[PDB]
Amino acid sequence: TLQQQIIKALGAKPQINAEEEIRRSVDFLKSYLQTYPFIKSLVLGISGGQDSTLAGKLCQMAINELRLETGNESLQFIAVRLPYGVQADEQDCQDAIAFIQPDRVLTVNIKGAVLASEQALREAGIELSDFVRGNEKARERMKAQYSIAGMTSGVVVGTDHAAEAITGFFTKYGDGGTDINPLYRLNKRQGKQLLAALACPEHLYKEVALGVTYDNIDDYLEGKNVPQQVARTIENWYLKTEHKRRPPITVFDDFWKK
Ligand SMILES: Nc1ncnc2c1ncn2[C@@H]1O[C@H](COP(=O)(O)O)[C@@H](O)[C@H]1O
Ligand SMILES: Nc1ncnc2c1ncn2[C@@H]1O[C@H](COP(=O)(O)O)[C@@H](O)[C@H]1O
Ligand SMILES: [Mg+2]
Repeated sequence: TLQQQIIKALGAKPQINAEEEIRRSVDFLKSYLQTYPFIKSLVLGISGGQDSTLAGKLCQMAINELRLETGNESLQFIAVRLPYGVQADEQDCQDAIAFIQPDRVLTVNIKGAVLASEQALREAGIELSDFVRGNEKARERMKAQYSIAGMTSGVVVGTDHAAEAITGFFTKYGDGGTDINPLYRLNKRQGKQLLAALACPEHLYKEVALGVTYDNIDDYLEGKNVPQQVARTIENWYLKTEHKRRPPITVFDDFWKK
């Protein structure tokens, strides 16, 4: 079925072992850094939400272990706060940082650049809708992270996972523009499972457009029987957003023809 095909493509499982998955992601990061020794830092945007808090903890753990094993003191995990003006979630971000205990935290306010980009477009004749402005913000955050990685010999870590990939609920070349994604394969509730296992403060991890809830998505990803109308909605989103999960389309591609 289409559901079996999607589960296979995203690598999702009905049940996972929290500690085992924590080690799979950490060993993955450690292995990559040992294979490309010119990489000295992992860069990740921290929003105070579930996904970036989980990815951040895993990144710091990977760096911590690598430092102790190789003795290389130049390795570092860089957490990047990217508020748009004054974020109404700062306290949560502060708690997220206290939980992660990152080596370094850089704060870059993207409001100035976003307003500048909008002024240039406005003068040319293009006014943005709130939705498009949202994607613009996501792309500015990508830019900041890549500039930081470029100056610190690092790579950009993404928070993409099965529950987001299945619906393509990310900005193309925005938060979807990353180098390595250690959470890919996990669904939403499973991400909470890993955070619980890491003793993450409960308040740190506990809509329309996707006429389905995250529980509907997680159940689908776990291979459960869901209402047919729900399955159709999820599958519609999946089919509609294949372009976001593949490189730019060329004359050789045919997936869009079926
Ligand atoms: N306020 C923010 N500060 C830093 N990074 C952010 C922020 N908002 C978005 N991100 C990053 O983008 C990812 C997508 O989350 P979101 O678009 O906020 O639901 C997060 O996992 C973060 O890595
Ligand atoms: N071996 C690698 N694996 C994954 N990402 C990397 C690697 N080498 C470089 N990058 C990323 O790609 C960027 C270089 O691409 P560019 O900006 O087009 O020069 C660096 O700033 C890193 O974020
Ligand atoms: Mg997210």
